[PDB]
Amino acid sequence: MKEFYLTVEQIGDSIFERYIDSNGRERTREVEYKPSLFAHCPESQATKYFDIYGKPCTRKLFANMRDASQWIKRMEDIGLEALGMDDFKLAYLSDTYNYEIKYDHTKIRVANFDIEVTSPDGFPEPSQAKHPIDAITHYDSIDDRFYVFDLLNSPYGNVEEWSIEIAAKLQEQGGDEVPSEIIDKIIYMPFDNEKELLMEYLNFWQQKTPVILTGWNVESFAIPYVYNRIKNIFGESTAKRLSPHRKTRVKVIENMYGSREIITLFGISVLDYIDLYKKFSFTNQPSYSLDYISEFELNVGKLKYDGPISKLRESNHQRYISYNIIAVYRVLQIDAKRQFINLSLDMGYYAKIQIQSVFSPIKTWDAIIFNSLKEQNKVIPQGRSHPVQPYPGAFVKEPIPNRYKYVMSFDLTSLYPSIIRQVNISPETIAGTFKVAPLHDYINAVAERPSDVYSCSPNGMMYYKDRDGVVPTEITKVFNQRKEHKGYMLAAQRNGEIIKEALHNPNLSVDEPLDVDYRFDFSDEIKEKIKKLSAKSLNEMLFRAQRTEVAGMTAQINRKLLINSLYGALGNVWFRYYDLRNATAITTFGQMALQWIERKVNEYLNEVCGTEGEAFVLYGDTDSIYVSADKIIDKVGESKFRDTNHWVDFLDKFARERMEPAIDRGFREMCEYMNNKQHLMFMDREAIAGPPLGSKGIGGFWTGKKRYALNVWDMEGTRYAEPKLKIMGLETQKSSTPKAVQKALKECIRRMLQEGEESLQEYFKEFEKEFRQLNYISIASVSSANNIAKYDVGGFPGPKCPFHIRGILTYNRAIKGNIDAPQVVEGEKVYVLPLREGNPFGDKCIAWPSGTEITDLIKDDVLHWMDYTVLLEKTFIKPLEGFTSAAKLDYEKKASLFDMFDF
DNA sequence: CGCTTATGACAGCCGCG
DNA sequence: GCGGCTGTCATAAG
Ligand SMILES: O=[N+]([O-])c1ccc2c(ccn2[C@H]2C[C@H](O)[C@@H](COP(=O)(O)OP(=O)(O)OP(=O)(O)O)O2)c1
Ligand SMILES: [Mg+2]
Repeated sequence: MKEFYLTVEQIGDSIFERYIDSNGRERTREVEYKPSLFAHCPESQATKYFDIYGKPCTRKLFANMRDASQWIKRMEDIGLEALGMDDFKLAYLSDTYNYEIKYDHTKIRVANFDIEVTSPDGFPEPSQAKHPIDAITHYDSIDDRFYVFDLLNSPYGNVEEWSIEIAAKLQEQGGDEVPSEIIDKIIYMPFDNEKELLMEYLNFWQQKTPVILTGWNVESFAIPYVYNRIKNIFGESTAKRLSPHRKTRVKVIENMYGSREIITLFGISVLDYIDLYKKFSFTNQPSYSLDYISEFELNVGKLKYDGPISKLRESNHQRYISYNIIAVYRVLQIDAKRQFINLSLDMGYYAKIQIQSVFSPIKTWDAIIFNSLKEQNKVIPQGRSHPVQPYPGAFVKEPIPNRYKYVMSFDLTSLYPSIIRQVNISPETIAGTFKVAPLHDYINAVAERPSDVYSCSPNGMMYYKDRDGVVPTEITKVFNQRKEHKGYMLAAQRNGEIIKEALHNPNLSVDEPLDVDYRFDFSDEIKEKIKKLSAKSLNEMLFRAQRTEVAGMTAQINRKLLINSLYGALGNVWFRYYDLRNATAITTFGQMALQWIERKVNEYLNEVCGTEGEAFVLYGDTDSIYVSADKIIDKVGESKFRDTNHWVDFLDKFARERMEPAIDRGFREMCEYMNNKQHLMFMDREAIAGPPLGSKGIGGFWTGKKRYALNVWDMEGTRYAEPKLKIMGLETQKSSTPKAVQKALKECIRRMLQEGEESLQEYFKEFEKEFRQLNYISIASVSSANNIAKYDVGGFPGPKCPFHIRGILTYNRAIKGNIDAPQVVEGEKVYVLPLREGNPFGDKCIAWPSGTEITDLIKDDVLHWMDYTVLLEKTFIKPLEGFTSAAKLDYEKKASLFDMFDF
């Protein structure tokens, strides 16, 4: 196999690398790296090296990296450009591995761990680490074993060993329900003193040193605490044994209240799963506790225990240890579904960066671009400093608030990257400028053609057509990858819908799930072989089909992020290729393209229809058009379709067979007009929306910008057995809405779109008749706790103090004194509830840490003073009234004046 | 060491016989 | 003591 790296670091004058060798063994190196930077030199000098603008450079070899950095600052102390790759880690990798990296994951040691700390006086701060570590579970990627480190004796009590035979039993038999799949993979190790325990962990750590270190919340807790606990007991020197090269950096990002520690272990790449999730899940959550994410992702109930967590070790040591084991396991199960560690590995090696740099789009692209240039012997510019400056972005159409019965939508495929490609926008391909007309002229085809020789954006920039730019080229690679994985995702989605209507009646039979790849459309044979399978066999395939969709979704949506992030970096001041002439060339172009095709669509439909001046496009956001399909149905008359599924097929045909050909013509005209390299504006048909036939439902509605709802029958080719609701921007999609109100409002919209006026009023009445009965958590709002300190003012609301922050302050007053009570942490999410006049807390609202239940200290008082009437009014009634007004419905029953002749 | 556009819940202030 | 507006903040749609 080819050689590949693990972790690279720079410690002084040397580079420390871990890597896999010729055969597959892990090694280490200390390379006194001699780097090469560049300087501009006279044209008269013959050379091999040129920068991106063509101007000639001379290479400078350095004795060491320390002299190399000295030279750079000396070059700016004088005012001359210091060219080349200033991050020597990246250059060193580029030198050593001057080829495309293939890697074997079975060789990479990925470690998942979690620790436990008993603490009778509140949450144990990693800074101090004053309380003892009584348990650690440590999963090893290569051994495939769960290493358990128990502690039997502690100043907070002494306990007998943990039983593997009891942990395996169901919780209904008084066991723990540690899953069977791992019962044979646990390695148990009891310890009689903490020193003995921690001492063993490090020797263990030494023989099995993690390359990739993951786990739940390990950056903020586990790592700092095992580092600091060891520090307090064995001294700072012994702690450094956590780092393969014995170097660690400590970062005290101390809050306005308490301390906060971030340790950096050199030679290890830490990827906290909480961070991976936040970056790659594309889901804003009300809580980020492991129990919450597990329930959400896996449908597995919480790890139940009696009494306070602090005394769980004392009360029930068996459960304690078992729950530590399961906690590590859940992260593994989530990852098995989300593929975030795999995703991180692909990107990190593709760009030749430190794996933990996957979180930075600026770094990832800087490297990709850097390497791409290096192979053509090109020299990269110096990273200048720039002042932060707002610049114009996309165009969003102002829609007339209303209902819309039949709607059809179209969306441009990676609009911003395609603009980059079409127009050939790159730092070194800048040709010149032209004098700009008002954008409407360009939209209306009125303005004079900008150039007949270069590639033009309506912001006044010109580009060469003759060559290829690094940006357009490198962006096309990741885009093609994204296009691939989107095809599988859409396939398994289409596949799933075939399995989903196939359990409208499964055969009573005993068989086995078919052996197929869900990444592809089922062939006519297997399509026919499906409905011949059983419920138990279909529920298995359905689940697998969705597993592959989930995994394909991950792969696609994140490649889409990275390519949109290249445009983003162009508009970021720390990016080497920061250039607002390029950033605005993109957005201005998009503003034009969207409005151009709006005009053009309104034309082809006026003609095809017969009428004149009709606005068919009701809405648009950035690169999307929403088309009023009503008048196109009128031509065929309302009643001429046997069932719902007929007007969907018809419209899908009218779109693909008629509209898209018209669109494709409309854009190449724009292409000619802007004289671009290659026509790359393709509109993919998205949604088909409307009510069921013979139903009083309304189909869809808009309330404003970014806020609308639609009843969708086909999304991007995928035909649904059951119609799904496309809901955007409304409260049902916000993580700040209470969970019960999310569901209730989703039901109101479904009854509005699919069934009609009457159906709505029925659900409204019953819900508010039952609202008082719901679990308080399910009807609490959610907000994030930012800048608590700013409005603190002795524990009372200061000037301009936000509502949720107010709730936080009133919470802190009530719990003051009792140090065991859960503290509210800066930056984290909180539950918020309104309070009734003259309550014991002496303020109008309370807030506590989210994902949790409130402490028995105040729990009953607050539950007892909850303001159900305000809660229902603001979280539920106002939003509904919002939807209703736009839909022009009632949800109630107004002054009938029929009231008199009732009965 | 590292994107803009937009809505809504609130605070605060202002006019209002 | 309520609506209109501006600004801060949380959070969505791209
Ligand atoms: O820096 N960012 O993080 C960033 C920058 C720009 C971004 C986005 C998210 C969207 N855009 C811009 C650039 C996109 O091309 C355009 C429209 O987005 P979209 O949701 O329609 O998806 P596309 O990127 O067009 O691709 P798709 O339509 O095939 O999904 O809106 C994110
Ligand atoms: Mg798009």
